[PDB]
Amino acid sequence: KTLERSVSVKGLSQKEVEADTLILPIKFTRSNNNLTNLYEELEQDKENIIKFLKEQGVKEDEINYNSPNIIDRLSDPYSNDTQAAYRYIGTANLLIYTQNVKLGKSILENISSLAKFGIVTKIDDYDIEYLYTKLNEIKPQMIEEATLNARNAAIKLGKIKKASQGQFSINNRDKNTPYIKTIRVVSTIEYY
Repeated sequence: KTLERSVSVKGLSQKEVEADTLILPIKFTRSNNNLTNLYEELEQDKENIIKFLKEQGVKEDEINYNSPNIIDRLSDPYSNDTQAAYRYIGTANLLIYTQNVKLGKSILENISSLAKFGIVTKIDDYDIEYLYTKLNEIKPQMIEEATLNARNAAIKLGKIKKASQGQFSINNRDKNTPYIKTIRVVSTIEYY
């Protein structure tokens, strides 16, 4: 004959949420034969970048700044060699950390405007972070939802044989909407 029967159902919980944290590092660099002048040009770059960031809606207290990293190459432009350069190169980093995640898009689209001033910015897309830092806080209720959805398909009637739960996934909604995240989990329940 047959020795047992069971039914398995996958329940789905899916939610779009708004990222609550944007981390946006803006690197900029200068070279100079004179180190004091290198620092003066980086400081003017810094002031100009901050003024641009505030025009874009960033507040002072969202902008962090570590000491610039200077490299002494021991070079001189007077030297007639194929690799002559300025003695010093320095790189600085204005690190934006803000809950105002919807600003990122306009900062990135407009930061090219600072070429005016001779500013050379580098923004690495790999290091721009849009995070939903409440991710772990929300998982319990979405697991419960997915498990309840599974139970209701199963009703739609013995005990449970095996229950399991995938890992959560978290994806950008759109290519052009990185501040909205789509969170998903699937709970698999098997009943007799």
